[PDB]
Amino acid sequence: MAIAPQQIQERLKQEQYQKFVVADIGNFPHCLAQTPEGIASGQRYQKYSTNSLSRTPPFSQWGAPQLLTPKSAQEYIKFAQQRNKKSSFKIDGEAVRVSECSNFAYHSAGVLLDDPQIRTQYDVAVIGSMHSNGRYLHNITLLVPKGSRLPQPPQQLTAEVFPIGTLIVDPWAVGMGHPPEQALAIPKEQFAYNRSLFPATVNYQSALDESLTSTRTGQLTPYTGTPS
Amino acid sequence: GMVLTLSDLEKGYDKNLNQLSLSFLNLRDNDIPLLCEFLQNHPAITSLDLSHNDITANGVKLFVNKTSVSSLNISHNNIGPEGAQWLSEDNHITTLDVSFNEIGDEGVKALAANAKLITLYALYNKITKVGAGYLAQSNLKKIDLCFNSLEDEGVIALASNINIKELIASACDVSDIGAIELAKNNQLTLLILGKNAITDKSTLHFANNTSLSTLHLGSNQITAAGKKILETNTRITDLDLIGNPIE
Repeated sequence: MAIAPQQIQERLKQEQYQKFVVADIGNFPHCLAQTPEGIASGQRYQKYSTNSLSRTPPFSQWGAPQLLTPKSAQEYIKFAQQRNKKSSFKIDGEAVRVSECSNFAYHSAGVLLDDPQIRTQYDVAVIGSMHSNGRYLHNITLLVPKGSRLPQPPQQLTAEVFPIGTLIVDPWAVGMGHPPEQALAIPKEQFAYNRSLFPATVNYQSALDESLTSTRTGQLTPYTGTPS
Repeated sequence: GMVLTLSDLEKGYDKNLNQLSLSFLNLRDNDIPLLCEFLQNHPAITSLDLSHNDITANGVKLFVNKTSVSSLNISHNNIGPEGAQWLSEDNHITTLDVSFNEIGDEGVKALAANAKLITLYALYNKITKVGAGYLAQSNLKKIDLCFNSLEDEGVIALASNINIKELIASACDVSDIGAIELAKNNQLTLLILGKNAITDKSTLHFANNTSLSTLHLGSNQITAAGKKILETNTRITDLDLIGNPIE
């Protein structure tokens, strides 16, 4: 049962990434989108920032960059699992989930890797994008159709070797207020940060992950239900 | 042109704010004449958002000095160094966003020489310490330079610019060397230096700063000791340290 890109997008929409506390709004205020969702995310950050519970675990560490890219599928799925679990911290009665531009892509990677149909149609990749003088400032999750390989560091991923049918998943962009059509399971041409996509470095490839086959699916529950 | 339509223009026309927003429409250079015609027909529109399109330097040439637009967002296009050079010739623009356009040091060289500019957003533009040198001589009151490898030499130059009141420079390869010189600055009222390599070594200088009321130092290397020092400065009403290895 082939899953459509829209069905993949709707799955990611269920995670309500726009409801996250985006912790590096304090670092990159100008990355807030000119949308209702961007306006709301800015307000949610302000309240979070001035709330003492933000300086308690695991929220405090959730805001901290995780520089080491996870090399096992299970870690990604665990990342999504732990981010979604209920907590006592609420902002105006709202569960608090926290991420940033380096770790946000890990959540989506987990969600995507946890679907049995995704794993047969797509390889999952996590890349460092937004290249600046040897550093890659923005992590992104890729859905690569099966059987297309990606360059391994120090080789860079470029437009020329970007596999046809690759879908981009950037929940950080959604946290910042971009609509799903610009960030969740879409071709690069529709991607909000297409202008900083290449060059990129590929830090994780599910196709090179030998623990993948032993890694199970269907561990996660969609954070919300679909409206009718 | 071949993409922009009258329907796009009227849906993008916010008559309450006198603002025209045309982001994500894949507009090209050839669409600029129609755009300017519409703006000339509605002179009250002085704020324009052209972000996330496919405009090049040629499109800028078709736009500049056509309208009374004073606030322009043309981020996430492809205008390059020459596009920035041309914008620097515009006689109405005072607030400009050219982020994500690969304008480079040469692009910023022109913009920094434009005394009309009050506010410049130029995130991710391959701006280096050389470009920061140019901006250090500008009359800009606010600059946002996130995702540009300015390095210490870069922000040290910027720190000498007496005109800048607000500086945003997160993920700019700034260490304690650069941060300390920015701390010594007596004009900045807002400074954001997230995602850099700043440590507790800078914090005494920020504690003794007398100008800042906003200071964001998230996702650096600051510890609880640095936090304690920073919190002695009560002039800073907005202090952000999220993401530092505190406690």
